[PDB]
Amino acid sequence: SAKSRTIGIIGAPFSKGQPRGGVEEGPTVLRKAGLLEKLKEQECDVKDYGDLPFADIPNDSPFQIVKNPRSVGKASEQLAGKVAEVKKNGRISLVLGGDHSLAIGSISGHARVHPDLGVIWVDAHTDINTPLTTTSGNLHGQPVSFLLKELKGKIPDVPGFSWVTPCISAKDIVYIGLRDVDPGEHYILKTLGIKYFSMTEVDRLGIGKVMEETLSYLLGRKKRPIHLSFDVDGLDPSFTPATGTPVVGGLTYREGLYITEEIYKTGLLSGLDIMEVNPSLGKTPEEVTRTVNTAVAITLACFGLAREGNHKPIDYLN
Amino acid sequence: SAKSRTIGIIGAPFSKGQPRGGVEEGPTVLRKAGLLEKLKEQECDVKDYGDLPFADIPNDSPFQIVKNPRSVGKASEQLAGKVAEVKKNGRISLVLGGDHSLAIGSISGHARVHPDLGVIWVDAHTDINTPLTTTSGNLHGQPVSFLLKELKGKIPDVPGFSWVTPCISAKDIVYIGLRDVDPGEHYILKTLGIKYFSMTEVDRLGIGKVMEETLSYLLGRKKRPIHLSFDVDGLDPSFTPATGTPVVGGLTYREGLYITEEIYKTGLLSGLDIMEVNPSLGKTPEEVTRTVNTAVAITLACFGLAREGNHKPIDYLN
Amino acid sequence: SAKSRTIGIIGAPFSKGQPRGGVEEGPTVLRKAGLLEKLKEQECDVKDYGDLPFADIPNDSPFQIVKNPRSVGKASEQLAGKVAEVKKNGRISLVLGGDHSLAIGSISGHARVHPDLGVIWVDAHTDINTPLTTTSGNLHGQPVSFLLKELKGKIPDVPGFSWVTPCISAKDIVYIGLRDVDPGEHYILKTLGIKYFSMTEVDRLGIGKVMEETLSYLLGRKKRPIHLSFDVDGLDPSFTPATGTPVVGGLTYREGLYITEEIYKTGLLSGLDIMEVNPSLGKTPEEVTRTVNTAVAITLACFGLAREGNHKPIDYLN
Ligand SMILES: O=C(O)[C@@]12CCN[C@@H](CN1)[C@H]2CCC[B-](O)(O)O
Ligand SMILES: O=C(O)[C@@]12CCN[C@@H](CN1)[C@H]2CCC[B-](O)(O)O
Ligand SMILES: O=C(O)[C@@]12CCN[C@@H](CN1)[C@H]2CCC[B-](O)(O)O
Ligand SMILES: [Mn+2]
Ligand SMILES: [Mn+2]
Ligand SMILES: [Mn+2]
Ligand SMILES: [Mn+2]
Ligand SMILES: [Mn+2]
Ligand SMILES: [Mn+2]
Repeated sequence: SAKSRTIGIIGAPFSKGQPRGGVEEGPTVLRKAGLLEKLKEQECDVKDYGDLPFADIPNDSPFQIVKNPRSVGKASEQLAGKVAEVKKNGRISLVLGGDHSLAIGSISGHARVHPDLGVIWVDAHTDINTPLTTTSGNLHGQPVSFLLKELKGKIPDVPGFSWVTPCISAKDIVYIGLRDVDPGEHYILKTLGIKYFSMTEVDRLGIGKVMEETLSYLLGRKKRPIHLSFDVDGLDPSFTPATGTPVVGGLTYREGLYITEEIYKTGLLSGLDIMEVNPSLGKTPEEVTRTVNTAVAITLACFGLAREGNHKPIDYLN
Repeated sequence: SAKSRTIGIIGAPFSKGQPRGGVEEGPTVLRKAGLLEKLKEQECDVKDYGDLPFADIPNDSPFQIVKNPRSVGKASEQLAGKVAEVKKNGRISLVLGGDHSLAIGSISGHARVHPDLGVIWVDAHTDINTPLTTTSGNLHGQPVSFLLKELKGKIPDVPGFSWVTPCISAKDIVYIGLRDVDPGEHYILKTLGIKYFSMTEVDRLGIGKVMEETLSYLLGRKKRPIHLSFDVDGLDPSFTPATGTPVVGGLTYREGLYITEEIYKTGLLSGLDIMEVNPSLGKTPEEVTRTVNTAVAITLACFGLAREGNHKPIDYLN
Repeated sequence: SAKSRTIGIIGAPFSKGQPRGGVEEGPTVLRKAGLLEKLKEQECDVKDYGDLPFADIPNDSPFQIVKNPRSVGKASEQLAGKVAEVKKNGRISLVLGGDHSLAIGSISGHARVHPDLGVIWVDAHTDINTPLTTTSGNLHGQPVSFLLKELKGKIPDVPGFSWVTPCISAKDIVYIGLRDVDPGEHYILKTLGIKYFSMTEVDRLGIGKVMEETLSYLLGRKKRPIHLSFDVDGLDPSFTPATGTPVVGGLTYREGLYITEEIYKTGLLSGLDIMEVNPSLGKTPEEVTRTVNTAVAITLACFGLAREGNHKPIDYLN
């Protein structure tokens, strides 16, 4: 199969990056929906690297207000090694989350093989709080801070994060779908000059112009690998309700498919994160199926599935 | 009244073009919503040509996998004669469906009077499967193939389709709202070079630019009659749920109204089809009423109803 | 604090401008939602002037078909005095409605202090029916007619409105979200050449271009105070269902936030109306909460709440 359709599946059943239980069941419900089989039906070379075993760390004391540091740190350390392994074998790493703190591991691991990578962060939130700016102490709203080179010296010695080496610069990340940014996070965003397309920007320009500008900002000089970190809460709760931090007025089902269809077309998708799917937070079983089916569709569009249609290189009329 | 508001209503109670019963009740529920009365209030010259009597054909054996061949062929032959009769009487033919296989008859009948006509196909699907490329065998997903001049020789001698003569070229049809295109259908779409606006194009350009490009492509060279074949499944299941083949991430209620308002504005709407309203496939009676009201509003916008308002040619301030 | 964040809240519990009871509870439920507390958390200087006493006007027989003329007239006259008082204190007037007939008073009072003001009218309706063009006789669909200079000699001597002097020219008002315009209203809108952005224009251009054009049309020649008269029915009934006159295919939550975010950014918002919130017209208790939460979120965006985020002028990393 083609470079853009060669995949390495990594299940990441991890929840300790946030307090709401159930997000660890995210790979399980995505697998049950037949994601792996649906990718194979779409001419993909799928290798399953299995679901990562995250060992329970007893006496995991908090770093100030920051909850479960050793658990989050080790989970990302394990994921970093696994992403790097998948990348070394010439496959697009597909991380099935699990909470977004795992993006520390997913982006770090990918950067060990592809240091020149560009990040497209589709989320309602920036996840750029430092262990000092954070008000919740939930590490799922902190992964970008640990990854940015400009925030070196601003990140204190947090237990379980000694292995982390900042791999991405402020100029190498683009946000799409922002609508709930903390004051500390908004300060970082402005002072570091990070490129972002909040809901205000999406409303102003349209998803067409947003994607045009996103890809031109990262690829303009020359072709480079693309790491798409997709948080399902980036999409509106009418499409993805079964998530931990849902915010109204999000990206539509159509806009989400548009972002992913555009990234596939470049043939540069190198790393992918499908995060914050929480099957225990659906108000009805239909809300759960709706979130999962939306997340499956988002993933299928990243690896070829086009709304205009798809066809094998054969004569259907002969 | 004006040419753009002179209508000839044709009731098409037919379901044998697909296996889901209830789509034949479409004209009855559309009439019960007060469609004819609502049009007359909108300064329209409305003439009811009645509901076409489609006689049940016994021992109608399928051609390979193609279900009910004689029944579909006869229903479209009856509609072809009726549309032509309406068109000769200087009226805009309004076909109330019924499944989309009737479009063979509606377009063939319209083409007998106006051979220079252009087709605007609003649907989630292409309906361009040939009797050989089809996997389901349902003729409602096959009308474009029978009508296209480029597909002559690929269409075998299907019983009851001997009257069918290809009336339109690949260059005379524009699709709007595509999101579920079969591999065989996508092959035909690309190799014939048919102009299309799938949900990806709608998201990229916006419905404003989609309509600007659609009308410029078909009416650019010279003013030609417009045939609008509107499948209710073209619109999102949140607005048209009581339909046979619903597909997520559809055209909004607004976009649907904008397509129809822009077509009215040209003063070239010559043929209209309101297809796939199945009043027995709505989960609740509210879902049934929602589909019918959306279908009614779409039809009203085709014959003058503007969201900015409407006024009679009199002084309201006197 | 900032001029764009200095607020003077005016509770206008008035319903006699329409026949549906409960709209008088609009300032009560908006307060209960924590509007004042939320505004104060957004660095706003908030002064509460309380709910205006609308002393009963019994034996208020109709003027032709026009219902409750003296009650509407006096409620607007009293509101005008209070808006003018709030304006003289150097605060942005925030009128918590109540039905839209109160806009007669809100705009008149604001114009006494700032006669150079421009109006942004966010509604599904024009509310430009004269007491002679109105078919319902409900004064909530007549405020703009009493305010427009060009309609002088066209407004009959309605009891309770002798105090009214037209304060805005046809060229100083912009409509956003129109989809239910009466024939009499459409005649007025087109003959006076009033700038409007009906749902057709919003679909054609996108909310980005709509706001760019709206603000250029009003502030282009010279900078002047902006009066935002926001009817909650301007937004789709999927966001604001607890309202008197709901119309399908409305402005999205995102579009409403975009309009209000763009108005704040000018730093020229001087008058604001949050109208037609009716807590007694919710099909379920959730529909009531949804409307009030949408109305609160719209108001927060008018005074600084940005989706991209907000931060205090302090070093968040130190
Ligand atoms: O915990 C925090 O720092 C929060 C608190 C307020 N709401 C959000 C912004 N900052 C939340 C993060 C959500 C993480 B994620 O994008 O869902 O993965
Ligand atoms: O039967 C077929 O050929 C199908 C099968 C898969 N889903 C659709 C695309 N091709 C269906 C057509 C629906 C017809 B109509 O647009 O609803 O009128
Ligand atoms: O009463 C009238 O004149 C109406 C009648 C038909 N529907 C509307 C347009 N004209 C209604 C006004 C709604 C007022 B308001 O924007 O909700 O404040
Ligand atoms: Mn996230
Ligand atoms: Mn998030
Ligand atoms: Mn169809
Ligand atoms: Mn269809
Ligand atoms: Mn109003
Ligand atoms: Mn209104």
